[PDB]
Amino acid sequence: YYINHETQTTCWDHPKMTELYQSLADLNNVRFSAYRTAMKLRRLQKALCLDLLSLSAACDALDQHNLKQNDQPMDILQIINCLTTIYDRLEQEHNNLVNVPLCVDMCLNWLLNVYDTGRTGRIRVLSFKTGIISLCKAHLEDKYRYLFKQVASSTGFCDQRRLGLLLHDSIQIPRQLGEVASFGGSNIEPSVRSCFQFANNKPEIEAALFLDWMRLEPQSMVWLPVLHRVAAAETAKHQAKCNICKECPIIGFRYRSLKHFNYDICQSCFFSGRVAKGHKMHYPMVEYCTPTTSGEDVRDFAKVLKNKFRTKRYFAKHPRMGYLPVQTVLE
Amino acid sequence: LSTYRTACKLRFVQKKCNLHLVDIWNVIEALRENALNNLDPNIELNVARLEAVLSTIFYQLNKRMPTTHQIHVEQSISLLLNFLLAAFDPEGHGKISVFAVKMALATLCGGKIMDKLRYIFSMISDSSGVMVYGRYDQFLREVLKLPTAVFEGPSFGYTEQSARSCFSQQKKVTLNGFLDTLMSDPPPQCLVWLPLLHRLANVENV
Ligand SMILES: [Zn+2]
Repeated sequence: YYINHETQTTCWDHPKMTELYQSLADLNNVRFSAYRTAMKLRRLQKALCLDLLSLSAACDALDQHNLKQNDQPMDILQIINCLTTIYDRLEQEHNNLVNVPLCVDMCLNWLLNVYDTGRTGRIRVLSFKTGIISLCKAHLEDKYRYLFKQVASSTGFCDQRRLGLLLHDSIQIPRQLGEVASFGGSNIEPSVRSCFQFANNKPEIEAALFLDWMRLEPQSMVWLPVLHRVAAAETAKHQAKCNICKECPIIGFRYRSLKHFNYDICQSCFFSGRVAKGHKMHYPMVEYCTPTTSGEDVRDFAKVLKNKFRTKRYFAKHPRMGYLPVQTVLE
Repeated sequence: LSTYRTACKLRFVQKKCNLHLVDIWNVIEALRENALNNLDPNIELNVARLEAVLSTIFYQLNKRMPTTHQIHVEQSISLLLNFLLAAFDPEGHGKISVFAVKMALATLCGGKIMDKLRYIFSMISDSSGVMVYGRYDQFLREVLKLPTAVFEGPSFGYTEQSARSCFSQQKKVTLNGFLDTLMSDPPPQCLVWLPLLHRLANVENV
């Protein structure tokens, strides 16, 4: 690695990953926390070109090398051979989009940076699979059923300690990028307390209970759905315009006002804060990823009309403090 | 005014070191990462541990800081370490107390004043949720020692009766009562100095 004596810092940044990290620092302009993180890992996922890796290939990779001892220490040699074989297979399938040496170096260096800050060349294989499957591009329900099955025993049961390990391994990623404090920091215990309060202090937690628990935007996990949501709104074209920068049409997200008529703003105009004189941005908004339908438009019209007669500032939120869960679209 | 001069000096120092840009949440996260939060406040630490904690805090602050304005991480870290050494160890012993470091971090961290007051009250509060009068006196003494480094110690000297001027010794200190005392117009010396420092920082920033 690299040693900086003047700052006394140990760095494992790949030069390509160094360029990626500089780009992330430049794109830090988003004032919002988890939206900025979602954009950042989207940049990283597109950069290391694993989005074209399928989930079934991930199952084949994990079950091919017989890696089922979750507590077994992992050495550099085994992971490099497995990862090289996987990217060689990907190049066999994606010859025009896969560079095996660069890809394996990027993946190994990424994992080394995130999970092995202790400079030991060893990391729990459970953390490895959780990270590589969180970065993996796939659907949603399959992801949760897979990681629950991975953590649960043959009976499909997961105790408090297991979910604590998963919580820690999950928050490891925001810790790498120095924004874990927004999701509550390294303290995973409050998440366990909330999950047990939901489950009325049940002795054990099953798959369906965990599904229902996370389907209500848990504070520490917001970076899983939002990420996918961003992945669902990178090629969406709306039939509208941005009232600030005169974009036509909006590509990507769409944001609609509620206490105004014929007001819409693009994603960049929203995160950056192009403050046009006359109207502020501290009012309730509505977020749209997919192109809208007529029913949604008329319902928004009705909501605006109803709000027009519910004035006098019943509820106000001037500071940001974290305004991530704007509104649910229910796909 | 001497209090006004001290508040202006503190605001200028915070602006130069960007201390107001670091929230207390980053501070507690760094302390948990360094395991100093679980450590006893009476346990001292070497200069290496404090330097590592400051460097980690600066690194996590800058990682989310846009490249639009590059920050001299090394120079800022050196200045912060020198200021902490001057405020906590005038004799240059090289050892920094955990309680003094925590109090200084809470004071210098920017964010909502109510949140900082609640955090300070929770830290002062014992396992039963009641603040300790001895803890309040120790905090006042540490604050007075810190104000001496800004060449304004006479206006904020170490007085044991100052806590008696804030709240009654025979009356329990609650979060609501502490917030009311701190936010009141006739605030005590420490509460007035905190509001004065906040006003000076707000004026300097805007
Ligand atoms: Zn726009």
